[PDB]
Amino acid sequence: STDSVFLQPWIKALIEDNSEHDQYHPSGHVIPSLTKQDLALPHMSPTILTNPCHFAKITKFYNVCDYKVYASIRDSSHQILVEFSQECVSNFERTHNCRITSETTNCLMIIGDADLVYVTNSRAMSHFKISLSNISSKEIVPVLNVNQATIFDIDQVGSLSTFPFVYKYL
Repeated sequence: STDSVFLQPWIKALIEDNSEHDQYHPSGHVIPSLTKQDLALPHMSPTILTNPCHFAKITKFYNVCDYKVYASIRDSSHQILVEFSQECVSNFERTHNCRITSETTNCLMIIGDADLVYVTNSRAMSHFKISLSNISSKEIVPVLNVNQATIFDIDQVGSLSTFPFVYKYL
């Protein structure tokens, strides 16, 4: 099923339960690893369907650096920045024959093999190309690092509004 009924809040709870940025592993994975088969047919994979954590929406992308894509995603609740590893990019391209920023800001995406890591202002400035001072209340904010990703035009997504959520209520 491609129904969006499987899109439930998880980002908010995830960052709240892992607010200990000094204790949580920098590369601590937050969701199960997905396969190329899962990325091929995520709407046919119960592992994904029954786990809202795998569901995400793209609101806007920033840039690409070091063969990694830097964008912003959210869910039914709050919004958080996401970095796509070189592995993620390569696999995505093989699957979809396109880039992760190829008109995906109104599409519905699925993440896999992702971990949670906290970054500073200068980091988000140098990586995501955006200072946190304008999009956060704190100098240190959580970011999602995704190794498996696949995007399908299922659910139309709104644009990136000018207001932080996860970085505002951290």
